[PDB]
Amino acid sequence: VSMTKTSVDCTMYICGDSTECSNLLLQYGSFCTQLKRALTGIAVEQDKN
Amino acid sequence: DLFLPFFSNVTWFHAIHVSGDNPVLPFNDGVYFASTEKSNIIRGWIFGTTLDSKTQSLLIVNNATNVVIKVCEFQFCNDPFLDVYYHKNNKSWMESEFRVYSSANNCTFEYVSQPFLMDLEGKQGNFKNLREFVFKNIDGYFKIYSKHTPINLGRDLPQGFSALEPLVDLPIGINITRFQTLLALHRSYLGWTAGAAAYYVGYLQPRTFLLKYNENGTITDAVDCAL
Amino acid sequence: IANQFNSAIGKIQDSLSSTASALGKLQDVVNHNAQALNTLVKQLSSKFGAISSVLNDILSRLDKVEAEVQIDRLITGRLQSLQTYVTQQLIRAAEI
Amino acid sequence: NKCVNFNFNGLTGTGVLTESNKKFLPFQQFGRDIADTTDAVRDPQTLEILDITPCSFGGVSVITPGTNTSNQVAVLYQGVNCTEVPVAIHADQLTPTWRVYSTGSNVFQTRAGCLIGAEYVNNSYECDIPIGAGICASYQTQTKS
Amino acid sequence: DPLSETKCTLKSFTVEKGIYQTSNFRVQPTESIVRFPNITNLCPFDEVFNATRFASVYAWNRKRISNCVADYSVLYNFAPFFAFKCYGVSPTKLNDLCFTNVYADSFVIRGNEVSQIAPGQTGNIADYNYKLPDDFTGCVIAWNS
Amino acid sequence: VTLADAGFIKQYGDCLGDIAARDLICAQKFNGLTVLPPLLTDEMIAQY
Ligand SMILES: *[C@@H]1O[C@H](CO)[C@@H](O[C@@H]2O[C@H](CO)[C@@H](O[C@H]3O[C@H](CO)[C@@H](O)[C@H](O)[C@@H]3O)[C@H](O)[C@H]2NC(C)=O)[C@H](O)[C@H]1NC(C)=O
Ligand SMILES: *[C@@H]1O[C@H](CO)[C@@H](O[C@@H]2O[C@H](CO)[C@@H](O[C@H]3O[C@H](CO)[C@@H](O)[C@H](O)[C@@H]3O)[C@H](O)[C@H]2NC(C)=O)[C@H](O)[C@H]1NC(C)=O
Ligand SMILES: *[C@@H]1O[C@H](CO)[C@@H](O[C@@H]2O[C@H](CO)[C@@H](O[C@H]3O[C@H](CO)[C@@H](O)[C@H](O)[C@@H]3O)[C@H](O)[C@H]2NC(C)=O)[C@H](O)[C@H]1NC(C)=O
Ligand SMILES: *[C@@H]1O[C@H](CO)[C@@H](O[C@@H]2O[C@H](CO)[C@@H](O)[C@H](O)[C@H]2NC(C)=O)[C@H](O)[C@H]1NC(C)=O
Ligand SMILES: *[C@@H]1O[C@H](CO)[C@@H](O[C@@H]2O[C@H](CO)[C@@H](O)[C@H](O)[C@H]2NC(C)=O)[C@H](O)[C@H]1NC(C)=O
Ligand SMILES: *[C@@H]1O[C@H](CO)[C@@H](O)[C@H](O)[C@H]1NC(C)=O
Ligand SMILES: *[C@@H]1O[C@H](CO)[C@@H](O)[C@H](O)[C@H]1NC(C)=O
Ligand SMILES: *[C@@H]1O[C@H](CO)[C@@H](O)[C@H](O)[C@H]1NC(C)=O
Ligand SMILES: *[C@@H]1O[C@H](CO)[C@@H](O)[C@H](O)[C@H]1NC(C)=O
Ligand SMILES: *[C@@H]1O[C@H](CO)[C@@H](O)[C@H](O)[C@H]1NC(C)=O
Repeated sequence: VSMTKTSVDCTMYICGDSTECSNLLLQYGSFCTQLKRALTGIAVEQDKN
Repeated sequence: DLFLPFFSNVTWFHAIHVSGDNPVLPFNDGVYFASTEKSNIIRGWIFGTTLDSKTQSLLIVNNATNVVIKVCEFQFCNDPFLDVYYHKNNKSWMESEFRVYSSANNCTFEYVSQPFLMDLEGKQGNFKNLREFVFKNIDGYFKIYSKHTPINLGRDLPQGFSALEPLVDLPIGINITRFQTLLALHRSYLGWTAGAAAYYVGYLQPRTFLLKYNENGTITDAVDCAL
Repeated sequence: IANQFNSAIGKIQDSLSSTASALGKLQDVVNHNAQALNTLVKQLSSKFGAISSVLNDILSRLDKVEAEVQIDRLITGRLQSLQTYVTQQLIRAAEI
Repeated sequence: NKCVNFNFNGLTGTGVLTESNKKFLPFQQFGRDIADTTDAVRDPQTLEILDITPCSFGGVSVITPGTNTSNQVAVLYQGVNCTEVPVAIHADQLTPTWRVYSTGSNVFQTRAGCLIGAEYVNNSYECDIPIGAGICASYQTQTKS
Repeated sequence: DPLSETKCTLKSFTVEKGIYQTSNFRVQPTESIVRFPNITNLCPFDEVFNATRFASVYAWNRKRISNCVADYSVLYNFAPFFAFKCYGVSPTKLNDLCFTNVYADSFVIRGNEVSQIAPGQTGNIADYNYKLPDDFTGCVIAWNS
Repeated sequence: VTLADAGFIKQYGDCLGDIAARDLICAQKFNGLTVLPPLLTDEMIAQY
């Protein structure tokens, strides 16, 4: 009926709290927000199901 | 990395001096070497490309305490071995002459180190003990790993598990192609004195293994992925 | 009819008490969501052509112009690892 | 037991250091995890093995009625025990600069996380905003007395 | 405040009723800790650069550096050096950083052939005298002598 | 059916020390991967 909800800190997964990695990651724009949104979409659906 | 393949065909050598034949071994990729001999009759090794002073070569000699390692244009003898005997002028036991080589020419590297791999704590009544070594030569660096384990008298090289810890490392900076091992013959003056020396050799190969670390962080099992 | 039903419910308890894998359709969902996160955390070890996968090694050993071409490989590969995980989870979520 | 930047033999990083239960073999300097990152180290001055654990962290979620309905909000520290929010007080530096929620007085432990700025009430209602683990939150007048 | 954090997370000046995931909190490092081995003598490598004569390149001389403080700056201030070319490290980091085994390979070269000391090159020095790996970690230093 | 996490509180005392050597959930959590709890508890589903 459902599966485990998951949330990801995109920033912490890609960059291990490096600030210069985080400043490079901003060159890629909205992809981290798209991932977060998509996972939030999946997670909210498990309760709906 | 570079391992002894599982269930692989190892050579088992018996050597004996017989009181009143032993051609040089190849050394390709690296060597697993193992022995179970009592009374320290097996000591050390030669490794080299030519062994006759035309090019540099490696010598390792153990004795009753500490090791010497030397890298040199040695002219080795066709039978290199170590003698230790009672010298009456010193009233004690030591080596007479370095009958492993006819000459040592201009050597390039000289090294000395801790004894390693003694017999059991206070010895025991012929319950046995296996000593195991790995010798590897990569990027001009010569790496030594070893272990020993007590073994009950089923048979030597028993089924079970134990991994070799690294023990010594040295950048000999030379080609290796062949090798030999030094016996300690007892040579009791009243002349010579016979003794046997059993040892196993098994060359390693470039291989992938899956290693099972237990919660203590020791390799308690492995799979040879090409067996 | 009651005795047949009462014995048929009895066989459900016996079947669920004896057999290992009858709930495989639910355990497979747990196993796939666990395998996917273990896979995603494995891809942190991957170098993607950088000198190390460990971000702190690069920042211990390089300076702020040649470090960046290492860090950018790791960003590129890790961002692809998340885009793969999230696509696989969006596809799984449609099956669920 | 405190969050620090560390450097062991050039191995820079950030974490809390702790007495490990790990029996390193004498030839080993570093111990490592499934993500290929160092999680234990042998101190080079006194030969003891330290666990490294990353300094405490978590997701944050903000619970709001409509902005046209109110400007007041509640904050969920997701996956956090509320006894660790007394460590998340801005006495040392934290990522969220808005310390004011940390004033508490109405702090509540949900199994989803520590929930702050929302008062827990016994009388159940339909789920308005879902917090998780059976808890929901709503904006309304509470005047039972 | 946490409402303003949602407004920037949503890029909207009005936020409708809901629960919104925002920037993850982290406890920051309280202080900086360094642990190197408490060995004290300055490295003997100055005695190689100041030698009466260097090795010939067909027999290039390799020296172990061990158990010592590698303060490279006072060495770079002992003699003018024409090159520095570090490959696996940046020269600025060499103070903050520790080493497992350090070997100086030392010899004399015509200025033309210094071009072949770079990793993976080809030419008489690199082909037959002295081949460092195409992936070696270290620095090449040279000066007209 | 035996679960790998259910999204409930880990008090950080759970995560440090020995458990990170034996439970993968910690490696996951220390890399920003979080299992969230369901809105209805198993008691709340048993009621329905
Ligand atoms: C095992 O064999 C080793 C040699 O293969 C041997 O090492 C040698 O030990 C002696 C005594 O310590 C040293 O002799 C020198 O001692 C001082 C040095 O200042 C001088 O008074 C002497 O005249 C002499 O030069 C040797 O130098 C040393 N050889 C090496 C290569 O270091 C071990 O002692 C042997 N072990 C046992 C238990 O006998
Ligand atoms: C990993 O290393 C551990 C430490 O050496 C080891 O734990 C030790 O295990 C032995 C054998 O079970 C215990 O020996 C005692 O066992 C019982 C009492 O618990 C008695 O009947 C015995 O006579 C004996 O006193 C040690 O006490 C125990 N040590 C500790 C600190 O727990 C683990 O077993 C090792 N891991 C593996 C996989 O074996
Ligand atoms: C329709 O199917 C029924 C089975 O689902 C069947 O009921 C079974 O009938 C037999 C007897 O014919 C019973 O067997 C027992 O009978 C007595 C004890 O009561 C003993 O002498 C026997 O050794 C044996 O224990 C079954 O217990 C009974 N099963 C159930 C669930 O009641 C009907 O007889 C069938 N009817 C027709 C018309 O075919
Ligand atoms: C070790 O062996 C011999 C003898 O010491 C050395 O050969 C001599 O080398 C010098 C210097 O190049 C020449 O002047 C002689 O003419 C050489 N003698 C012969 C007979 O050829 C050899 O160079 C030494 N090697 C090392 C590494 O020291
Ligand atoms: C939040 O963390 C604290 C510890 O910081 C937990 O308190 C412990 O709880 C157990 C069980 O009741 C007691 O045996 C301990 O003595 C308590 N320790 C302290 C220092 O008070 C608390 O239970 C945790 N809460 C949740 C919801 O997990
Ligand atoms: C090992 O190889 C030799 C040939 O080199 C062969 O005579 C011997 O029987 C082999 N033994 C096994 C167990 O394969
Ligand atoms: C620091 O150096 C001194 C002098 O050699 C030594 O006694 C001490 O043991 C060293 N410190 C530690 C923690 O070992
Ligand atoms: C906000 O609430 C008021 C009533 O308080 C309502 O009239 C208005 O239409 C609402 N606006 C929005 C954007 O929800
Ligand atoms: C809920 O009711 C109990 C008495 O049944 C009371 O002790 C408790 O204080 C109430 N909860 C709150 C949040 O006050
Ligand atoms: C080089 O070493 C000698 C001692 O052998 C010393 O006198 C000299 O001062 C050193 N060179 C410099 C530039 O200090």
